[PDB]
This record gives sequence, C-alpha cells and structure tokens, in this order.
Amino acid sequence: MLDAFAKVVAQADARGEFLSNTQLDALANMIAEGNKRLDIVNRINSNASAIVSNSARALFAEQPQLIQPGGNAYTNRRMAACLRDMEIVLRYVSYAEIAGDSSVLDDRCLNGLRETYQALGTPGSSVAVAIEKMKEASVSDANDSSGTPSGDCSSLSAELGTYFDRAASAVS
Amino acid sequence: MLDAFAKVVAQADARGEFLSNTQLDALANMIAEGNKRLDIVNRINSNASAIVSNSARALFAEQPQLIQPGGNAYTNRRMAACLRDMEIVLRYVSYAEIAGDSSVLDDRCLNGLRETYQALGTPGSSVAVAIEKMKEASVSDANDSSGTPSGDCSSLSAELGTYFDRAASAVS
Amino acid sequence: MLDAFAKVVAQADARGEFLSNTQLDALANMIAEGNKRLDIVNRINSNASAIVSNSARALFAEQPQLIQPGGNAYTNRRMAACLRDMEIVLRYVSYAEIAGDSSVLDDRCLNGLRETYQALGTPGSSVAVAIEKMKEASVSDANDSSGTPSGDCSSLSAELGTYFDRAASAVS
Amino acid sequence: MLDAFAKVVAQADARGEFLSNTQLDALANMIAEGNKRLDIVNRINSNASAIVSNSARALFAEQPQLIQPGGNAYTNRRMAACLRDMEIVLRYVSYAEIAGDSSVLDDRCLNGLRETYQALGTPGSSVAVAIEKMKEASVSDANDSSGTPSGDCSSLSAELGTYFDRAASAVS
Amino acid sequence: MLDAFAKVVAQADARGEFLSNTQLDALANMIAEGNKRLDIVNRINSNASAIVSNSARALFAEQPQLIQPGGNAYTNRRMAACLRDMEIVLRYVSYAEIAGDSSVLDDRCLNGLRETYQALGTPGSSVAVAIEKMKEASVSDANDSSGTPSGDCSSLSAELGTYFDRAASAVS
Amino acid sequence: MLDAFAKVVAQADARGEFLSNTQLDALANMIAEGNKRLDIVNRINSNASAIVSNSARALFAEQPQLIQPGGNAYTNRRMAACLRDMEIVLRYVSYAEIAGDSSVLDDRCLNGLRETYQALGTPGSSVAVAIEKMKEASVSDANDSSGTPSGDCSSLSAELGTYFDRAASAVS
Amino acid sequence: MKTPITEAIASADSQGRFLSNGELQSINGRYQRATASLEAARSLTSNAERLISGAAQSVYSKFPYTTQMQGPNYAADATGKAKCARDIGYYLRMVTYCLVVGATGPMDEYLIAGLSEINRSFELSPSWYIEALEYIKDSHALSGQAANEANTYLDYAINALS
Amino acid sequence: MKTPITEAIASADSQGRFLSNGELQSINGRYQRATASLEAARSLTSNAERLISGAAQSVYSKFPYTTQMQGPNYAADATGKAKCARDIGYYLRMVTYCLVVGATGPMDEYLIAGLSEINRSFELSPSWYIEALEYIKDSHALSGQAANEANTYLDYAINALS
Amino acid sequence: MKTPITEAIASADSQGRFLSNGELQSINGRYQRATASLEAARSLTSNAERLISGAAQSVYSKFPYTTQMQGPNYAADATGKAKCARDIGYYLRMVTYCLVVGATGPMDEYLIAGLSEINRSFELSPSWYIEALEYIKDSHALSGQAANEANTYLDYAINALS
Amino acid sequence: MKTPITEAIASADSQGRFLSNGELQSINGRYQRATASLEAARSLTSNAERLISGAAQSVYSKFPYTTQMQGPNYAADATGKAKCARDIGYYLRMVTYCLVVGATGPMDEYLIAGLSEINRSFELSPSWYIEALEYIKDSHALSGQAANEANTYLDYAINALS
Amino acid sequence: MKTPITEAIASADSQGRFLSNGELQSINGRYQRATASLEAARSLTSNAERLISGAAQSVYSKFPYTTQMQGPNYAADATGKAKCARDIGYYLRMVTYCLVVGATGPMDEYLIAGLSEINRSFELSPSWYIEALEYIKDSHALSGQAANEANTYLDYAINALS
Amino acid sequence: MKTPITEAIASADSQGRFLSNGELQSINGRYQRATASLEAARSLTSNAERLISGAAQSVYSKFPYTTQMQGPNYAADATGKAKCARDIGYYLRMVTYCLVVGATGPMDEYLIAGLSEINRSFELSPSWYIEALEYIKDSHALSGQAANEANTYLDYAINALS
Ligand SMILES: *[C@@H](C)[C@H]1/C(=C/c2[nH]c(/C=C3N=C(/C=C4\NC(=O)C(CC)=C4C)C(C)=C\3CCC(=O)O)c(CCC(=O)O)c2C)NC(=O)[C@@H]1C
Repeated sequence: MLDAFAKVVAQADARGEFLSNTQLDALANMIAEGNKRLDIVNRINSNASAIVSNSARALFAEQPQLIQPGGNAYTNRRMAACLRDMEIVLRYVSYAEIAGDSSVLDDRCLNGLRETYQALGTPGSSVAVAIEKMKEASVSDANDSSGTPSGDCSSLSAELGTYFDRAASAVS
Repeated sequence: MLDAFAKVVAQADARGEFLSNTQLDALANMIAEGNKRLDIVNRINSNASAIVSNSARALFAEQPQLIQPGGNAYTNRRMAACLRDMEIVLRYVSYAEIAGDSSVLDDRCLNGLRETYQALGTPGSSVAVAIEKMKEASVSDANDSSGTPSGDCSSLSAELGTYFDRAASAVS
Repeated sequence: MLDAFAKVVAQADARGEFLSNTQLDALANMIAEGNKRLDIVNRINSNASAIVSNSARALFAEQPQLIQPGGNAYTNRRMAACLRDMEIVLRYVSYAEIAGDSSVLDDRCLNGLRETYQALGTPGSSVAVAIEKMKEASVSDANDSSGTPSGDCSSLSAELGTYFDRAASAVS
Repeated sequence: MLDAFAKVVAQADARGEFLSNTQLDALANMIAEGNKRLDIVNRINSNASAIVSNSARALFAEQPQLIQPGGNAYTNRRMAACLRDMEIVLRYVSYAEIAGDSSVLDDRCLNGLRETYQALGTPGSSVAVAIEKMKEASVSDANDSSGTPSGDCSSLSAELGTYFDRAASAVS
Repeated sequence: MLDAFAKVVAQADARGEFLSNTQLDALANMIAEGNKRLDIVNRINSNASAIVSNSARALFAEQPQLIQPGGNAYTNRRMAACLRDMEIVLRYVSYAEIAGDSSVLDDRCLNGLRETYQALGTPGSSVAVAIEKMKEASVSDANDSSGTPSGDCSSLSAELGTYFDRAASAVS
Repeated sequence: MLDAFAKVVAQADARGEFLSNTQLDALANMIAEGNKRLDIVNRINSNASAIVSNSARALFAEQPQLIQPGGNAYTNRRMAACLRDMEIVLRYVSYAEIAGDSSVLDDRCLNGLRETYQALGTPGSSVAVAIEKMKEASVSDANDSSGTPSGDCSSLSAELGTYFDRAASAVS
Repeated sequence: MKTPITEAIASADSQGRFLSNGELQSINGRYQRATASLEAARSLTSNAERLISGAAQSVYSKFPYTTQMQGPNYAADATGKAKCARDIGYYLRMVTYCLVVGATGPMDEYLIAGLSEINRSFELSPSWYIEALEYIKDSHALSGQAANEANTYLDYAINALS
Repeated sequence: MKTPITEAIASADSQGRFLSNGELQSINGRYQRATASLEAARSLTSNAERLISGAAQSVYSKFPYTTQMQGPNYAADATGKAKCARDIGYYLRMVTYCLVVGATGPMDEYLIAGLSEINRSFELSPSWYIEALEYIKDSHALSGQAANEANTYLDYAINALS
Repeated sequence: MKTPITEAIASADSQGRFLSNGELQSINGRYQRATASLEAARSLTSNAERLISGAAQSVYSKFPYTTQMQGPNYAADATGKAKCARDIGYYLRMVTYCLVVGATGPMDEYLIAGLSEINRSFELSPSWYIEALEYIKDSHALSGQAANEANTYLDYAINALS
Repeated sequence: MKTPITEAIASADSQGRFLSNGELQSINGRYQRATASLEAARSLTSNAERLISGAAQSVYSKFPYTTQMQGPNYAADATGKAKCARDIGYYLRMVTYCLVVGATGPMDEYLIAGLSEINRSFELSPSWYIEALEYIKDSHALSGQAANEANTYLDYAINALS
Repeated sequence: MKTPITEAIASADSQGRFLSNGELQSINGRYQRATASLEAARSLTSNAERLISGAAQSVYSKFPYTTQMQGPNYAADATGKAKCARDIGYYLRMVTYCLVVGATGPMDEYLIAGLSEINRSFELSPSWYIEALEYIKDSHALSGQAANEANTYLDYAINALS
Repeated sequence: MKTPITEAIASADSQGRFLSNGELQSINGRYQRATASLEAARSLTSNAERLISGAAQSVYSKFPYTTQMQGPNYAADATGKAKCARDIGYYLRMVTYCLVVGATGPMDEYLIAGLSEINRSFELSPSWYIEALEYIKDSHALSGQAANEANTYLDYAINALS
C-alpha cells in the first residue's frame, strides 16, 4: 500500500527523478497538517463503536425488512457480519485518512466488494446508506472543535468525505 | 448439510415461523419410519463391498473396453479409482438415505462431478450405469425381508432409488 | 514427466503392446549417444552463469530501454527476476536435453508463459531475444571440442537448438 | 480412552477371553442405571454456568486475597483462567460420570495438574476448595428429584462425589 | 549421513589435509569391490519380504508367547509393527551396506532404540533373535553364487554380518 | 517483554497502586535522555557491520586456532554462524538499550546460551572476547560527539556497557 | 446444521467410510428421544403466544427500569416492547427448532453465533433473556420427558447467556 | 477404544465443552440397543467352540487345497489348522466385544488395524475368513434384533476383508 | 506488555534485524507525546478518589436498580458498592498505566483480556462502566493535549465495552 | 513416470538448480546397464507367448481349485483363464518396460499402484501371481547380467505381492 | 512500500482493528522528524550532480584498477564509467526517497532487494559503492539533524553492502 | 554429506523402502566414473603446491591493487597473502574431496554454504577466486576424462562465485 509520500516517490522513481522543490513543498504542507489529520483519525477511533452502532440502528429503523426473518441482516450471525462490515469500512476509511491516500481502501477493501455483495444477496444500496450514515457521523465529529485548538480543518474534512464516498460508490 | 428435520426448520426460520401442524406431522412420520430407514442403511453398510464389486463386475462384463489397455479403467491405479468412485457414490447415497435429505450427496459429492469426468475423459454414461447397478443391488437388498419384521417399506425404497437416480443424472 | 524412453513406453502401454525390436533398436542408439548427450549438459551446467550473464548483458546493450527507469528490468528486484527467468529457461532446456524429450520444458516451463509476460508487461520479444542469445552461446559451447573426444555431435546440437527455439517461440 | 465397558473388554482381550456370564450380568446392570447416569450428566450440563460461577463466587468471598492486586485470580485474564479451570474440571468430572470410569479424568485432566499449579504459583488448596464447592452444588442437583421419576440414585451420586474428590486431591 | 568416501573426506577436512596416496588407494579398492557390493544389496532387496517374513515365522515358532493374547506381538496392529521393525532394521542394514559405513544405521535407526523397546515393554532379546535370523538368511543369500559370476565376497559378507550384529546389540 | 516504563507499571499493578509522583518524575528523566538514547542506538545500527566484522577480525587475529581446520569457526558455514551470533548479540544489546531494560536480552537471547555453546563445543570464553570487542567498538562510537550536539552521555554509555557485559558473562 | 444425524454422517465421511452399527444405534437413540421432543415442540408452539407475552411481562416486572429508562434500547417505547417480545419469541422458536432436530444446532446457528457481539453492541442485557427463559421453563406445563427435553434446551440458552 | 460413550467424550473434549444432548441421545441409543447386543454376545459366547469348529470345517470344505498343501500357511499341517481355528476364534471373540461395547472399536483396534499387512505378509487369503464368517452368520441361530446385531458386526468384518 | 518501544523491538526481532530509523522516529514520537501523557497521569492520579467516588455515584444515579436489586451481582449492599468503586478505580488506574507507557497495552492485558467472560459470568453490565468512564472524561478537568491523552484512553476503554 | 533421468530432473528442478555431476554420473549408470536391460527386454518380449502360457499353466497346476472352482473369480472357465493369462502378460509386459526405462516406474505406475485394492476387491490371490513370476524367472533362460536385470524386476514384483 | 504510516496501518489491519494511540504517536514522531528529513532531501537533491561526480571520482582514485583493467565490467570504459555514475546517482536518489517517506522502504524495494544477486552476476564489488557512499557522507555538508537523517540512510546502504 | 550414494539412501528412506534397481544402477554410474575422478584427485594433490602458488601469483597479477592497497583484507602484507594462498588451497582441497566422493557435497558443505556472507563481510572479491580457479583449470595439465572430472568441479566453484 502507499501513503501520500510513498505515492509521490513511486511516481518519481518510475521516471528516474528526484522529487522537485515544488513536490517537496507540497509534502512539507502535509507534514504541517499532520496534527490535524491525527485529530481526525483519533476522533474516528475514539467514537468507532458509536459511529457504527448508531448508523446501523438508523439503517434498520429506516429499512426494517433487513432484519425481519428472511432479511439479509436477520439472525445474529448475519447481524454481526453486517456490523463487522460497517466497522471494516470505517477502519479502511480511517486508514485512507491517516495515509492521505485512498490506495489501502481501494485495494484491500473496495476491490470486488460490489461483486461480493451481489453474490451474497446483500443489498448494496443498503450498505451504501450505512456508509453515508457513518460518513455523516464522522464528518460531524471531525468538525467539532471540542478537544482541539480552534482552527480550520475544511480541507481534511472534505478529504475524509471523499474517502467515505469512494466506499459508498464501490459497494453498489 | 441438512437432514430432513433441519431442512424443515430451515424453511420455517426463513419465514420466521414456528413449525406448522403439517410440518410437525411430517416430522412425526419420519421418526415413526426410523427403524425401517435404519434397516435400509444397515443393508447397504452390511453389503457395501459386494454392492460395489458385483456392480463393477457387471459393468466391465458389459463394457470390456473400459478395461482394455488405453481404457479409462485400465491399470490398477485407474481401476482402484473407479471402484473408489463407486464406493464414494454408494457412501453418499447411504448418507442421504439416513439423513432423509439429498443435501450431503448433492453438495459434497455430486456438485461439479460431470465436469470432472469430462475433464478426465471418464465416460459419464458408464459411471451412470455403474450407479444404476448399485441401486438395483441395493433396492433388491432393501426389499429382502430376511432379518426384519415383515412390513411395508415401499416409500423408503422409492426414496432410496431417488438418491441413486440423482447421482446417476449428475455424472453425465 | 517423461524422458524419451518413458515416452515410447507410455505409448506402447496405451496400446497394450511390448516395444518392437525396431523401437528397442532406436533406444539402443540413444544409449550409444548418451556420453555425447551428457557432454552437452555438462557444458551448459559448467558455463551457466556466463551463458546467462553475457546473454543478459548483450540484451541490455541492445535494448537499453529495458533498464532505464520505468523499464521492465529497472530496479534490482526486476533485474534479478529477469536473470532468474533466463536461468530457469536455461535449466529446463538442459533438462529437455538430457531427457531427450521436450515434454518437461513444455509442461513445467513454457506453458502459460506467454500470458504471464503479457499480464506483467514484460516484453515477450525481448525475452525471446535473451533466449536466442543463450541458444547461441550454448550451441557454440556444444560445438567446441576442447575437453571431449573429437567427434560428430551435429544431431544433438540441432536437438539442443530446437529446445531453445521452442522456448523462444513460447514467450511471445 | 476407555468407558466401563471397554475397560472390561480390554482386560478380557489381554487374557484371550470372552466375557463370562457374570461379567455380562454386571454390564447389563450398568445398562439399567443408564437413564439415571444420563439424568445426572444432564443436570451438570444444564447448570454448568451456575455451578462454576456460584462456586467461584463463594471461593472469592472466602479467600478475598485471591482477587486483590497481586493475587492469583487478579486481572480479568487470570479470573477468566480460573473460571475456565473450574469448568474444565467439571467437564472432565461429567465425562468420567457418563463413562462410569475415572480414567479420562485421571489421564487428560488430573495427572500433572499438581505440578502445573505449583509452577504457576496457583494455590492448590484454593483450587481444591473451588472443586469441593462445585461438588456440593452438583451432588445437590443430582439428589434433587424435580424433573426426574422419583427413585434411588445414591450409588450414582456416591460415584459422582468420588470423581470430584479425586480432582480435589489431584490439585494439591 | 556419511558413505565410506565422505567419512574419509570428513576426517581429512578436520585435519585440513588432502587425502594421501594410500587413502586414495584404499578408496580405489572400494570402487573395485563395487559390483559385488551392489550384488549383496540387490540380494537383500530382492528377497526382503522373504527375509523378514521367514525370520518372523521362525521367531514366533520358538517364542509363541509373543503372539498369544497379552503377548507383545498379539493383535494385528502389534504384529504389523513387529514386521515393520524387522523391515526397518533390514532396510537400514542394507543402507549401511551400500554406503560401506554404519552411520546411517546408527543415527537414523539404532540410537535410542533400546530405550524405546524398554519403555514399550517389547522384549529386546526377542528383537535381537529376529535380527540374528535375518542376518543368517541375508548372509546365506549373499554367499550364494546363483546369479553372480563366481568369486570371492568374503570381505563384504563379513562386513554385512557386522552391520546386523550392531543392530542386534543395539536393541538389548 | 518490558521496556523501562512497563517494568514500573507491572510492579505497580501487582501492588494495586498508581505510580507515585516520584516514579512519574523518574520516568520523565528517562524521556529527557530519549534523544540521546536514540543517538546511541542509531550509532550501533549505523555501524553494525563494522562493529561485528572488525571485532571478529580482531578475535581471529588473537585466536587463529578458531579458524584453522577443525576449529569451531573453520568452514564458511561456521564462520557465518559465528558472525551471525555476534550480530544477534549486538541486535539484542541494542534492543535492551532502546528499552532501557535488559529483559528482552536476558529472555530472548542470553537464557540458555551458556548451555548451547557447551553442547556445540563452541568455546564460550572466545565468544565473550568477541562480545567485549563489540562493546569496545560500540562504546567508542557512543563517546564520539561527531554527529551530535556536544554533551555528557556517560550515564547512557555506562548502561550500554552493562548490557554488553551481561551478554559476555552469559556465554561462559 | 449440526444434528445427531449430520454429525454421525460428518464423522463417517471424515474417515471415508460407511456409517457403522454404533452410528445407526446413535441415530436410533435420537429417534427414540424424539417422541418426547416432538411432544415438547407441539406444546411450546401451541402455547407460544401465552408463553412469549408471559415472559415479556416477567422481564418488565423484574427490570422495571427497562420499561421506564427511555431510549432506543428499552421497553420504554411501543417499538422497544414489541422488539423485546419479538426477541423472546425468537428464543422460543429456536428452542422448538432444537427439539425437532434433536440438537442445539438451530439455536447455535441462528441465535448464539454473533450473540455476544449483538448484546454488547446494542447494550442488551443477557440477564433480561435469562429471566424470560426461566419464566418459560416455569410456565410451559409439559411433564415427564417432554418437560426434560424443553428444559434442557431452555437451560442450554440460559448457559449461553451466562 | 471407540465406543459410543468414549466417542462422545472425545468429541466434547476436542471442542472444550460439555456433552451435547445430541451425544446424550447417542448414548441413550447405545443403552436401548444393548439388551439385543448382550443377548447376542451371550449366545455366541456360549456356542463359541461349536461355531469355531463348524466355521473351520466350512473353510476346509470350501478350500480343499489349504488342508492338503503341506506348508506354513496351510491347513495342511497341525499348526496351520490350529492357527486357523485360533484366528476364527479371534474374529468371533472380537465380534462379542463389539456387541458388548456397542461399536466396532474392539474389532477395529485389535484385529482390523494391520490386517491387510498381516494377510499379505503371511499369505493368508481374506476369502478363507469371509467363509468362516458367513458360516457363523448362518449358524448362530439367533433371531430378532439379537441376530441383527450379530450379523451386522460379522458383516462389518467381511467388509473389512473384501 | 505492548508499548511503542517493545512493539518496535518485537517487529525488528521478528525480522532478524536492527531497529529501523522508521522505528527510531516512532519511539521519538512516543518520547514527544510523553510530556502530555505524564501530566494526564499525574492529574488523574491526584484526583483519583473524587473521580472514582463521583463515577460510582453517577452509575448509581443512572442505574437505580443496581443499588436496589439485592443479590450477589448488584451494589445493593456495602460489599456490592465497594466492589463497584474498586472496579471503577481499576479502570482509572489502567488508564494512567496506558498514559505512562504510551499505549493501550496495560489495559489490554490487565483488564480487557477476559473482560467479556467476566462480565458475562458475573452478570456485570458493560453499560455501567461506560457511564463511569463518561463521568471521568467529563470530570477530570484536564486541558490541552494532556486532556486529549486521557480521553483517548478513556474512549478506548468505552469502545472495548461497546 | 520415474526413470533414472526423470528422477534426476525432478530433483534438480525441486531445488531450482542445474543437474550436478552426481546426477550426470547417475544417468551414466543407466546408460551403462542399459545394454544388459535391453537384451533382457528383447529376449522376454521374443518369448512372451511361451512364457505367459507356461506361467499360467504353472499356476493352474499349483492352485488346481482356481481352474476347478466355479465363479467369475476363477480361471475355471474360459473367461477366467483368459483373464489370468491376460494378467500374467500384464506383469511380463511391465517387466519389459522397467528394463527399457531402467527403473521400476512403469510397474509402479501401471500395476502396483492400486494392486492391494484390486486383489482384495476381486479376491485375486497375490500368491497366484507370485507363482507365475517364479515360473518366468526359471524359464526365461537369460544368462549373465541380462538375467540379473530381468530377475531383479521380477523379484521386485514378487515383493510388491508379499 | 513500508513507511512509518503504512507500517502502522498494516499492523492495525493485521489485527482487524483501528489504529491505536500508540500508532498515532508513532506517526507523529515521523511528522516531527520530517523537517530535518526534508531539509536533507532538498539539499542532497540540489547538490546531486556535484555529489555524484565527486563520489564517482573518489571511487576511481581508490580502485584505479577499475578505470585500469578493461572489458565491459569496468571503469576502464565509457559505458562502464557512465553506468557507475548512474548507479551512484541511483543510491543517492533512493536516499532522498527514504528521507521523504521517513523509512528505508524505497531503498529496500527499489535497490536492496536483488542486490547481492546483481552484484554477484555482474561482478560489481560492493566495496566500490561503499567508497561512493562514504564520499557522499563526507561531502554533503549538511549539519544538525538534517545531517543525521542523511547519514543514517547513507549508513543503512553501506550496511546493506557489507 | 551429499554423495551419489547418500543421496540414493535418503530418497529410499524418504519413502520407507529399500533401494530398487534404478538406484543401484545410479551408484554403479558413480563407481564407473570414479577411476577418472580418483586420477584427477591424485594428480591435483601431487601438484597442489605449485598449483596453489601459481594460482595466487595469477591473482596478484590480474588484480594489482590487492598486492599494493593497504588493509587486512587486501594482501598488502605477508598475512594477507598467506590467507590468500590459504583460501586458494581450500578451494583446491575441496575440489579433490568432490572428486573423491563423486559429488559437490564436500564443497557445498565446507565452503559454499555461507560463502556469500563471508565474501561480503570480509570484502573479499569473488573475482579473485575465479581467477585462481581458471588458472588451476589451465594449469593442472590433466587429460581425458580425469581433466573433465577436475574441470567440472572447478567450474562448479566458478559458478558458485558468479
Ligand atoms: C437420580 C439420578 C434422580 C432420579 C433419576 C431417575 N431417572 C429415571 C428415569 C429416566 N430418566 C431419563 C432421562 C434420560 N434418558 C435419556 O435418554 C436422556 C437424554 C437423551 C436423559 C437425561 C429417562 C428416559 C428415564 C426413563 C423414563 C420413563 O418414563 O420411562 C428414574 C426412573 C428409574 C429408571 O431407573 O429408569 C430415576 C430414579 N430419581 C431421583 O429421585 C433422583 C433425584
């Protein structure tokens, strides 16, 4: 997998080039935004159980057919797997956020997921709703200044939103 | 795998329903037919090597080209594989018979077998004939009342015949 | 795997026949040629590193683009895999040569290789150039009489070149 | 492993003998006690969690030093191991009870336990106390006639007490 | 393991020395003894089943107590293990013979054997008798000119005898 | 395993206590020397092959018997195992150094080493000499202010020496 | 699904062999016990509604805080009380499935697998269910071996929760 | 040794758990069938020497050569014939052991393990034994389920031989 | 115990190599964050009694029934409430150890391993502890990064419980 | 198929290397022995009919019952005797193949793999074949190393049968 | 590619969990060291041609035999010396990549994996590259932690070569 | 140590069987080749001193630096040159061992295993040894197959160095 730094390096190596002063400057900027990126990831890790369970609770309340007998989330084994998938997506998004690159998300997690759900009979549009709820809960936590020095994190929050969106598209 | 009891339960859980009166009746009937079903399985078990070998003997007398040099059952390794397959089908049919359900036979034995024989160059029509000879031998033992209180086993013998038939259709 | 002797045997067995006096005569001739065949393999073995390295050096001198950054043989890991691939082909060819049958080269080495290279993005034509250079170097070693009783080995050297060609055609 | 029947058979085989009519009578008598032996084992299984948990609770109420910082049952991992060891002994005792022979208990569970605990720093007399409490709970369950035809199970309840006692002494 | 040549090289290496002309002459005599050494091993290989079975038959005829119930060789499992141990010993003796050194016999087979039998309850002295019977059958075959150019194999057959004696002494 | 911080926490836990302010300040003294401890570890990593090789060279100049034929470091496999051991000790000393605790070194490396070398016949006093040469080289590197802000590291260099000494005493 | 019959079959298959007498004898042990099991299953099913409703009340009376502490995971709301009765019915239905197949298989697969994860995540207390299961044991009205069968599976569930 | 009880215990232990109701039902199964099994074991035991004698004679009648081929593996000699009756007695004794414990365990352990190796090494024809076994089946004169139990284990041995 | 330092060492060792500069920077990362962590550890520790007492009261006010339902499992008694405050203090103490070593290691090993089994066996509700931890987070009165540190580990515990 | 050459290759390949001098030597050994082998192979092939017929007759004489006993399993009938002669010819033809490739591979592959299962399932006695192989050894009339080669492989078959 | 960040992630993923505080801490250590890392990277890059030139010449002066003895594998020729400066330039560029990502990942992946095979096959002496790298350490003129960063990765390459 | 004979044994043993004709045949290949092998070994040994001395000189001329260049590893002293003649003598002595056992085993075990580690750590150039081996090949003056045997092992060492 690649983080944002490794990605610039891999692109540079294939051309046999040293990074440019301009590229080095863009990486310094990312280093400067590091504490803030770490706050965002810490907010996700610190609220992981809530982000997942509250979003699932909301999904099953909006889509009760998922949990009735014969629904894809009926029986505790299936309910457990559904909560697990939501947690997996949230973990991979959080990995993408600390890496500042969607690679780990795309390769270890989203690649083929759409096919997997179609084969299982898991409704992908419902999984996307689950992911959109986790995104909303997360972006809301990321935008909350309680616990951090006040400042602008709009770039980072927007970036976090793009990762959740990549996940929501891939499952459908 | 599922036995006849688990299959009814699986159909009821998918509907989120307690078993119906007709379901509970059918299950009571399976229990009542139990000793008889056991007698049939014991006949196969007690006559397994004869059922296999006498059937293979008849198969090769009818189709000598299987054992001619170059034939699919020529060399002891291939003859042993052939006899093994017959014993395997007989084993799984006996499992489906004690189970009262073909799931074990279908999934652990029949699934993909037609493709396997085509890929090997094993003539499927011949495998089917070997299977039909075992069924004939087994149904005949099943109709022999020596060793059992005399009574009616016609539904059980027909069900046994059905499992052998599923196996014979699956190989070509 | 089959050597030349085992091949005639497998063909005779499928026909249920004993080898004819003529086949027996043809195999005795192969036995007569054994020492010369062993000399060829020993020449390849004793010069393997130089055959492989001098051929790669020649290939990279002609196709510098392969080792430039971005090229398929750029980075030591890829250059090492390229050298290993050349050594693998040289090995299977030597095996074919002492087996006196291409079956081993075909089965364990050339089969599916054209595809493997296409997927990796490794230029089949370059691999073929590499093989052709190794063929050239080995055939030259084979026609060198220093260290062997002077004699005619034309048949075997032509057989050796055939194995290399099989490899050169299989990679692209 | 041996149950009471296999034990007699193994002794008879080493002497090259068939069981005597007296031995057959003794096994028949054991067969007659089967439903009662099954009821006792069902009672343990059905109350396993309470038997273990209440017994540990009593032990820690008596020996509070076990759970305070530094004690052997302090931290959840050690408490979990302690509870687990109690269920293991109860499990093995239940095994000996259905087998009607202390063999599996003495072999797979008691032999060496004394050293293990001495090595670990686990107070043996404390473990013997836990076992003694599970014994009281279990024998009391076994003597309870609610849920069973009323009858005499004193020899079975005596046998049950004997297996537990073997465990209590095997640990210190 | 070591064969006779490697053992001489190993000792020379530890002294950092080239083999002397006398050592080289000793090894050349070994090469001269080669065909005869190959005939001895072939005789054992060609008569292995008879050497083992006939030897076992004689041991059981003089020591019937081994096979009566309770005897160490009673039950087919134990008889099979006893035959297996004779074959293993014969097999290792034949390796020592082809190697011209007892190292593979001592390391892979005899070291620890006496302990094993003691712990097992297997009477080592009976195992030695079984071995002495195989040695006598084997030496007898090796001194039989039927099928070999008539000549002197006294040195080799005396060496074969030494390997059997080593095995016989190692089991008690 | 434990680093210095974890060691204080484990002692505290077993006593059921929070760390005192004194303990917290003592750990803050460890944090304050952290950059220096890192420099020492970096010096060792950055000079590892020289520390090992130059030390081994001096050991073999002082003790040529180790490399003469028959010696414990004679043949390249043994010479290489010897260099690997020096490197393994050096790695474990550097781990103890970053941990600020000898646990990892005593547990995963030194425990049982004395017995291992005695069983192998490796002269332990020669290994201790090797380890003392690596200590001398490492401490000389550590006292070298080239590449670091100038300051006093005598306390850390003494601690580093203690780890090396623990290893040297353990091998004999 | 694991039942006495599929288990005998899995054992023979894992050894590439036909079932033998011991196995047929084990299965007949199941058929023999089955008359008491089916009697229990017919009764729990005919009495499902009274048992479930009866069990839910028992829980609300024993943990009156769940009928009051209002939030998403409590009997505070109509939805919560309906979910509670729905869950209890799940447990009763699973016990009838186990009776029918002669094993815990149905409960293990449809309910117990993932149970710890679910109760933890939605903050459902095992104690609530234990109380409902105790009520069922106390209220079914079966006797003899049919009661033994029912209680054995209800106790298996209690054990899974503690 | 494999019996229905040791087997249930071995499975529960392998899964670190108490015996399941499935296993208690299997053992119930063994207790239920044991009256017929012990009845068969008592009668075969009582008639052993008669059964062994008739069986050996049946073998010699069917395979005339074995009694007239003076060699180690032949009924030709006194030793050969003594061993033949001895072997037949072993199959019969193993059969009673199987009846006693309720499984094929005893015969698997004491006779079938290594059986192919022995018959191959000593050139004993499995066919000779199958004949002795069929004679026993035809001669024990049991009836009902006691006959079913005996015949089942006797057929188990014939199948191991073919 | 897993700390950033022992962890870096176990990884280097599992690869038979010297620590990497990446691992040195990682340890430097822990050395840099330690000032904030040690300050949180000192503060929570000096306020330990009032945090623990206040957390227990907060659980008693939110789960009235625990101090009401009289049995071994509830703090309906002096022993019961004593164990509750003792458990609450264990959580706090673990949190300070995590701060001290810069990782969840101490809490993972001394408290979280086996937590599920103990809460299930003794019927302790994870929700009770979640409320105690929420209380501590709202009450420690830390600020800046010392507060972030404290809260990150208190939230980690909350997550282990839900 | 396993020959001295495919074996050397398989070894070299398994270790990812070129054959080494030791294997060239091994292969040289096969070329050296081949003259004796091919002479044996030619002679056995030339006298195959004679040999197969005399072998079969030797078996009928030693085991009279097989040419006497009714059943497909016996060379009593024409078909049984034709199968027998056919089988004996299979052993002879495999022996010639071993001589040709210089190893037991053809016999291992085409006949020994699965031999125990066939002989047991069809109740063929290993002893009948051993007798035919002994007859062939005594009647091929080869001398010197050609006889050594032929007998070695015939003895190898005898060993697989016992 | 292994960096402090991807390693933190790979580790957490291998355990199916979110990164913990220990890991965030390690990543902040990377970010805190990055300032010196990037300064070293910018400087080595702007001076690359001077360093590569100076390193190539230090090699020819020390092993003049390379520029002496000829063939394809030497500093004797144009392509040889061209390839030498090119290789040196590769070492330097990998060094700046290691500096930019905070770990030896780029150098491990792009240069060290397969290095001994290449040096052996093309008979390139590792001693040549060690002289070049020592020259660069002696000539980059960085100071403070920027120098330490640069030298650590330069020393990592020398160790891979020795 | 791997020899054609120990290798045959290992394979037989790896299959729990006696050696078969194929393998005896293989060992016969080693016995037939041995006369040329021992002729080569005897000659290389009687000429060891002048071959070794000549080989060292040959290396000193091709690589003049090592005769000048100061340093322990370079023969810029009496010791360095004594170690050089010493190593060359080891390669020659290992060559004679291979010739004696008929395989590369001695060389593989005493010299090649660990060779890359040693040459890298002590900065010894594999090219220096190739030069010495080429010189021995060009100077032993053997002829016929004995020369073939000698060069095959000398080229095997050359291949191990490149
Ligand atoms: C002492 C142990 C208690 C006691 C028991 C006792 N039980 C019975 C009889 C039966 N118990 C069962 C129970 C089982 N058999 C099985 O199949 C299984 C599960 C698969 C179990 C748990 C049964 C079937 C019976 C027979 C019932 C019937 O109605 O026929 C008795 C009665 C006498 C007997 O020996 O059969 C007794 C005495 N009784 C006590 O008072 C103790 C408290």
